[PDB]
This record gives sequence, structure tokens and C-alpha cells, in this order.
Amino acid sequence: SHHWGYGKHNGPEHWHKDFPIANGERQSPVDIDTKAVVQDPALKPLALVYGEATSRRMVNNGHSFNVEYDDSQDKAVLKDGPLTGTYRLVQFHFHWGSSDDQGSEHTVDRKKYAAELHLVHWNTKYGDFGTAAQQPDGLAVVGVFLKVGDANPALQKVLDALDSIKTKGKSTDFPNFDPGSLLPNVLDYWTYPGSLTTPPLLESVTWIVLKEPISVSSQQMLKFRTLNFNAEGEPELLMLANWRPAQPLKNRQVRGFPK
Ligand SMILES: NS(=O)(=O)c1ccc(C(=O)NCC(=O)NCCc2c[nH]cn2)cc1
Ligand SMILES: [Cu+2]
Ligand SMILES: [Cu+2]
Ligand SMILES: [Cu+2]
Ligand SMILES: [Cu+2]
Ligand SMILES: [Zn+2]
Repeated sequence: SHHWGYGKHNGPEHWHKDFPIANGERQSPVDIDTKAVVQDPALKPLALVYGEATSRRMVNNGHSFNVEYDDSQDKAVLKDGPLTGTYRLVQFHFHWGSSDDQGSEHTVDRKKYAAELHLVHWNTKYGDFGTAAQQPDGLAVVGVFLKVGDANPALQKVLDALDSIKTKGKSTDFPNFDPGSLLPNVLDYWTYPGSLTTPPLLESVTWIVLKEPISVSSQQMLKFRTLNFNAEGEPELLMLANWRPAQPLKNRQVRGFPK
């Protein structure tokens, strides 16, 4: 079975063979060169309205795990920031690396964090996530860095479930998780127009990368790496790393709020 990943033969450097947009003009992630960041008075503070969020299940999809949210109504939305309109939360997931010194997708002056959380939202003007994913203003992903140092109790609630979804296709019920519990205390951000960081690599994402990381311990990072890319019965392939490296900026502009 041919499907993509982060291995020797199916990894990021190969994705362009199957998804030519991989070498497109607005790919993600990117390195954020802080000396080059532009101040734009049009940018607003982020509004993350997650009080009534309804988490459903946690799923191992064979490339990461998603905590899925009910997006049938305006229950958990993102607005303001760089955005026009309302964007509904559909899921969050993580990327990580094989050791604590690497694993974030975005980098800041070439510095890599241990992991990166992605909160994925879609523009309600399009009716559904799939339709939104094919438009330049269709998606908004909030990225949050995980910085190694101190264990994160809110994150531990997520990690406590991973033993239930060790393998590809496994899912587990995962109710009453507040995705706001994984945000930092300050919501300063960088923003730029980009893409999904995995296949299908669609150039529909307004990226909103928070400046302030949340914590994670080294012990906690071990837990991410216990997942399997493969389905049960197949040869074991540990989910040691699942990050795409920085892609060329190509004269896009990174803006910063409040500077
Ligand atoms: N790493 S990243 O750039 O943040 C990212 C990469 C891929 C996808 C994606 O293709 N994700 C499918 C998905 O989550 N599909 C939702 C299906 C759906 C519709 N309504 C409810 N669920 C989303 C985000
Ligand atoms: Cu795949
Ligand atoms: Cu391939
Ligand atoms: Cu897959
Ligand atoms: Cu849907
Ligand atoms: Zn992601």
C-alpha cells in the first residue's frame, strides 16, 4: 500500500512526486526570521471562543493523532486576528521529532521546539471543511510550540489516552476536553499565507503561529513516540518523527501582532 509518511521512501522530500503543489508558491511551514517581521495596524487580537467546544474522539490516523471536535454548529470558533469572518474548530493534532531538540514544523530564527500543536479551523462561508480547504481564505490554523522543560498537566490528559490508540485506525472516546487549555497565557502571533503541512498540501491556510510556547516535559515527549504509523497486524513502525521541514518563503510577508 502506497501512502505517504515520514520514512525513508515516503517522506517529505518525495511528496512532490505525488502532490506537485509541494513545490508551490505558498508552502508551509516556514522559518520566521524575527528581524524581518512586519507590523500591520490592520491586525487584531485573536478571538478564540472555545467555551462551548465539544470534543468527540481521539483518533490515530497513521501520521499523527487528531482530537476531533463537533463542527456542525458554531460551538468553537476563531475570529479576528488576521481573519475576516468566522472559522470553526474541527480538530487539533501535533507534530514532534525523535529527540527533544527537534520536532516543530515552524522555526523561529532557525530554533526548533520539541513539538508543535495545530488547531485547525475552516471558514464557515464555505459550508464545509472540504470546500474551504480548496480556497485561499478557507482555513486558519493556530500553531503553538511545545518547549521542553516542565510537564504540562493539561497535555497529560491527552497523553493518558494514547495507550488506547496505539495503532493506525484506533480511536477512543474523548469528551469534555477544552482546547483552550493548550494555549499560552499571551496570544501574540505571527501570520503568513501558506498551506497544509501534510498531503494534500493545499494552499488554503492563513497561519497564525503563537509567539509564546506552552510547556512539555522530556518524559511526556517519550509518550508521543510510543504511537505507531502502522495498522495492527502490520510490521511495527514507531511514530518517532512527523514534521515537515521549513519550506522556501518565496517573498511572502510574515506579519506580527502586536508587533
Ligand atoms: N498540519 S496542518 O497543516 O495543520 C493540517 C494538515 C492536513 C489537514 C487535513 O487534510 N485534515 C483532514 C481533516 O482533518 N479532515 C476533516 C474532515 C471533517 C469534516 N468535518 C469533520 N471532519 C489538516 C491540517
Ligand atoms: Cu500516508
Ligand atoms: Cu509516493
Ligand atoms: Cu493516511
Ligand atoms: Cu464536515
Ligand atoms: Zn499539523
